[PDB]
Order: sequence, then C-alpha cells, then structure tokens
Amino acid sequence: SPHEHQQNLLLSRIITNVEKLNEAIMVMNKTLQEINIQNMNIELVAQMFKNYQSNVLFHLEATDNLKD
Amino acid sequence: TLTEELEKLEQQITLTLQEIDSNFAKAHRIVTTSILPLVEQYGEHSRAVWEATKFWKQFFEASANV
Repeated sequence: SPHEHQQNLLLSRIITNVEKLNEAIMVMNKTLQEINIQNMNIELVAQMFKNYQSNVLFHLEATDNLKD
Repeated sequence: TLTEELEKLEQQITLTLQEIDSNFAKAHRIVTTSILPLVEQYGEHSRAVWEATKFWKQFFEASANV
C-alpha cells in the first residue's frame, strides 16, 4: 500500500515528463516538416549541377580533354 | 552510367553531325572555289581550238563538195 502510493506518485511525475517530452517531439517533427519544404529546391539545383558536371565531363572526354 | 552513356553518346552524335556538316561544306567550298572559272578557262581555250579547226575543216568540206 504505501509502496503503491510512492509508485503512483513517481508514475505521475513520469507521465508528466512523458507528455512534455512528446510535445517537444511534436514541435520537432513539425519544424522539420516545415524545413523539408525549403530543401527540395536546393536538392533539385544540386542534382542539376551534378548532372551538368557529369555530362560536361563525358563530352570533354569525348573532345580534346585538358585534364591530367 | 546509363544516363551517363546516354548523354555522352548524344553529345557524340551532335558533334559528329557538326563534323559531317563541316566536311560537306568543305566540298561545297572546293566546288565553288575555282572549279567553275577553271572549266570556263578550259572552254575558252577549247573555243580557241575550234577557231583553229575552223580553217582546216573548210578543206574537208570542199573535198566532200568536190
């Protein structure tokens, strides 16, 4: 019985920490979701310069390349 | 690799097309360069030769015409 009271009280502070933790995590995921939208643009441009480098390399190798 | 070779060979194709155009235009320039005046000179000298033959042909015509 007294042990149970102690356990219930510790469980109460536990549950409060649980809810606070998860609320912060909700904010975390929400933040990342909003961020995500501001990343696809950059990703596209990254792949654009990537394939640019790839294709220009292939063509330079085709012509008189001037590498090492 | 796949799209790499695709774009690579595509560029090769375009380059080769431009090269074909270059060779083609080179032949065009050769003909348009001086071939036409050359044959004009040829025909001019040939015309002079016809003036040369213009004399002796008369005698052959005379032989046919007694």
